[PDB]
Amino acid sequence: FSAGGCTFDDGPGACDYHQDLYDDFEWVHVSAQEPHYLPPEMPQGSYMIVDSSDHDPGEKARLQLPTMKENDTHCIDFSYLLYSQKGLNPGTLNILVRVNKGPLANPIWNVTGFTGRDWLRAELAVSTFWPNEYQVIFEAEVSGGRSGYIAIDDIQVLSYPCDKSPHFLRLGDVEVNAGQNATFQCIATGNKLWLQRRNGEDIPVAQTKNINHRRFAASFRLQEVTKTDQDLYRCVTQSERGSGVSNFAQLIVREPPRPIAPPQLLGVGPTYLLIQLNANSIIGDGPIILKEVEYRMTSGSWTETHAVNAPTYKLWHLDPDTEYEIRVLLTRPGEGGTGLPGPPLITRTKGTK
Amino acid sequence: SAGGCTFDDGPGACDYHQDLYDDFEWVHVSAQEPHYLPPEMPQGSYMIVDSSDHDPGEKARLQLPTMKENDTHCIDFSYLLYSQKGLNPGTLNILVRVNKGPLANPIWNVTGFTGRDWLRAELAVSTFWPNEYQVIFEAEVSGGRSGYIAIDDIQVLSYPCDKSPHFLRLGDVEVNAGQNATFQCIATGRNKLWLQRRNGEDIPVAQTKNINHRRFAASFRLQEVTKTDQDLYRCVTQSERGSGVSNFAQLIVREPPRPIAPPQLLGVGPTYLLIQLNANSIIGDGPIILKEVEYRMTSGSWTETHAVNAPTYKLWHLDPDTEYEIRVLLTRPGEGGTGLPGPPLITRTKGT
Ligand SMILES: *[C@@H]1O[C@H](CO)[C@@H](O[C@@H]2O[C@H](CO)[C@@H](O[C@@H]3O[C@H](CO)[C@@H](O)[C@H](O[C@H]4O[C@H](CO)[C@@H](O)[C@H](O)[C@@H]4O)[C@@H]3O)[C@H](O)[C@H]2NC(C)=O)[C@H](O)[C@H]1NC(C)=O
Ligand SMILES: *[C@@H]1O[C@H](CO)[C@@H](O[C@@H]2O[C@H](CO)[C@@H](O[C@@H]3O[C@H](CO)[C@@H](O)[C@H](O)[C@@H]3O)[C@H](O)[C@H]2NC(C)=O)[C@H](O)[C@H]1NC(C)=O
Ligand SMILES: *[C@@H]1O[C@H](CO[C@@H]2O[C@@H](C)[C@@H](O)[C@@H](O)[C@@H]2O)[C@@H](O[C@@H]2O[C@H](CO)[C@@H](O)[C@H](O)[C@H]2NC(C)=O)[C@H](O)[C@H]1NC(C)=O
Ligand SMILES: *[C@@H]1O[C@H](CO)[C@@H](O[C@@H]2O[C@H](CO)[C@@H](O)[C@H](O)[C@H]2NC(C)=O)[C@H](O)[C@H]1NC(C)=O
Ligand SMILES: *[C@@H]1O[C@H](CO)[C@@H](O)[C@H](O)[C@H]1NC(C)=O
Ligand SMILES: *[C@@H]1O[C@H](CO)[C@@H](O)[C@H](O)[C@H]1NC(C)=O
Ligand code: NA
Ligand code: NA
Repeated sequence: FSAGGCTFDDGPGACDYHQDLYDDFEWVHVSAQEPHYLPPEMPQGSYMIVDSSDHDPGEKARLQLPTMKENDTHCIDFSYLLYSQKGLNPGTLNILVRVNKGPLANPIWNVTGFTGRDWLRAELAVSTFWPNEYQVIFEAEVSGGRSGYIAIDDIQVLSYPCDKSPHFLRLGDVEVNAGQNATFQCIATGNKLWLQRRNGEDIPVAQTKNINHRRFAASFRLQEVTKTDQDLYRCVTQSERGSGVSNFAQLIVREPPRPIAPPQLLGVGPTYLLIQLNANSIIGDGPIILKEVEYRMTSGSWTETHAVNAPTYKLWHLDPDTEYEIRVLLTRPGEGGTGLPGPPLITRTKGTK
Repeated sequence: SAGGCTFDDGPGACDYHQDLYDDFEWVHVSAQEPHYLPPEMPQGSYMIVDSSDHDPGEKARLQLPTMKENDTHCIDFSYLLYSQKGLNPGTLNILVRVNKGPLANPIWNVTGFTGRDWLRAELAVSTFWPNEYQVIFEAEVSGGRSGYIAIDDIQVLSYPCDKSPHFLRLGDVEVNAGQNATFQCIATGRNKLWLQRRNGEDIPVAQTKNINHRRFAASFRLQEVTKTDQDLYRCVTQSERGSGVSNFAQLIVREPPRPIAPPQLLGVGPTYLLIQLNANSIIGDGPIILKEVEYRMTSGSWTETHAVNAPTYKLWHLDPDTEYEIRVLLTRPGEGGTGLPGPPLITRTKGT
């Protein structure tokens, strides 16, 4: 099987597991060939432990697994327990999946409260693959008050069967123009289900379908999206048997284009205007799929709009000594891709003299 | 401006020429020769066609010099069709040839006996520099082989030019194939009105409305346009007082893109497929604004479609020993710009 698991018989370092000294406190290695100081109900062997007695409420210890950069589907099994001699809640065991050494995001699997003196088994299935990479982090958040122990053991990276957790298919990237509604659709083989933003709030389910005996679907709707919503999003589902985690798909938000500069007059007669559009410099996003000129008489009740694919445009059979307003509209792909009218050129034709 | 003619010194002095592939020539009448024509015919110097000397349908063409002007202008001319016995001498056609290209159908014609007096008409052509046009006076002989067609007093005027309507600029139109297209013309003035195809049939009006006290609008619909319809179109309006003619606007028909070849399999496992899209080769028209991969289980209860902007794509957590169909969709701008799905790759995952 792939590397990255650990039994802790030789300690965490032999498994390339590391702890940052700037976290509140360290996970402690429990080992055979060491004096048994723990309560006798606690399991024998070698594993990792956190003791709430030595610490204040909310202090966190984090054990960081080596980076995983695999091509084939795989899963991670681990054992955990939360124990107190008098049944207290020792805290929460959080599991974080950090992608591409970036933001940690919120936990994708957690258990809180007393479980017992026996090991419980859980499975992680993360749809993160080469060339992308991820770290699993085991986070213990302590309740305080000498409330017992949080412990983990027997980490294994497996290629089969990997059937204790649901599996997400590939989540596609989404691109929309600003102000348009966006939707992420997740498909999973195989209780709680949500869409996780890389650095932001978690989005609740809008819709769910059971599309097959083996496969179901869930939809997440983001309304009137804004350039600040541009981030990576991934689906997460959790059960007591384990969690499934999808790939971080990207939301791209595009701004409909409009020109920076107004049109300019290149030439004019009594009945014609020759105009330079100046539409090459814009605010917003390309590609420009349609460039339109609208022109109006300043007294006019109506406006004439033409598609133009040239730097210059010419208008004719105009009235002499008449003042016109000319604007350019720019269009990019998709709904809402037509921008706001550009800044106007206001000029007039020559007179009858 | 120059380009008119009184015909006092003849057609050659005005740079008026006749087409060598014409059936016969216009004849110059001069005051300098004895008036051999019927005395009812007007005196002076002008151009004439005698239907008696010719067979039915023989055509004579007198071609004016090229006009490449800026600013509104118009062409006035005098005409008559005369017979001693009131017979129909034929048809006087006026053709406006743009950019030395195809002549297209007449934009003004009169047929039948008019009388012995000159009648006056005006042309307004919205073709301007850098584009150019020729006016052609065409005489088609009636086949009753009797009477005369005559023209006189050609004048190019910049003002007032108020006997014929003037079209504003007609914009080019671009649509994807199978979509409906519309040309809209705006004209000044108060009649017969149509959209003229340069090398093709003339299209009748779909709708007409009043947008202003001085200007009116007309709309022409072409349904389910096809690459055969890609041509230049111009608006023409005609009255007994004259004609107005717009610029030759272009209809562009685009083909929605689709790939030539199906996707190919680069790699496969029990639960994944790695696919090469092969979408760089297409039959439609660019630009490609959206490239999509769709994949489905052959049981086809559901279909998954992803936007992909890379030569290769990977699908994962598929079921082992199950068959998948994968297609690539390409999209270009505008309504109907989504092409038909590409050729499918049909393959299955391994079994382990
Ligand atoms: C066990 O795991 C679950 C799943 O991760 C976890 O639930 C999540 O908890 C976090 C908090 O740790 C939630 O995130 C917050 O949600 C509230 C609304 O309920 C927001 O007000 C918060 O906003 C903060 O962050 C913003 C970042 O942009 C700031 O702008 C803002 O000002 C706030 O600082 C924050 O988004 C998250 O929504 C839930 N998700 C779910 C699905 O429940 C749970 O907490 C874990 N349990 C333990 C004990 O750790
Ligand atoms: C006077 O001018 C008008 C306008 O140009 C002429 O009408 C046009 O005549 C042509 C034929 O010369 C028509 O084209 C034909 O259309 C039919 C279908 O209608 C098609 O079957 C033929 O193959 C050909 O394409 C054209 O449609 C028609 N346009 C209009 C608006 O009527 C008219 O013929 C001229 N009269 C004379 C005596 O020259
Ligand atoms: C994951 O795959 C990448 C890409 O390699 C391709 O997939 C492999 C399964 C195999 O079929 C290769 O022939 C393919 O080209 C691996 O990246 C390559 O790794 C090899 C060996 O270390 C190296 O020589 C190449 O330079 C790497 N890059 C490329 C573009 O081939 C990667 O190592 C694989 N990782 C795991 C954990 O399997
Ligand atoms: C119509 O206007 C254009 C723009 O001025 C004219 O084009 C120029 O004409 C002059 C001669 O008058 C040349 O020296 C220039 O080389 C032409 N090009 C440009 C870009 O200036 C055109 O001649 C005008 N024609 C009429 C009949 O008015
Ligand atoms: C988004 O969806 C809501 C649903 O009520 C709708 O009112 C709104 O107009 C939608 N906006 C866009 C841009 O589609
Ligand atoms: C085109 O117009 C016809 C009516 O002439 C209509 O039936 C058809 O649906 C239209 N097609 C499109 C694509 O608008
Ligand atoms: Na162990
Ligand atoms: Na004369």
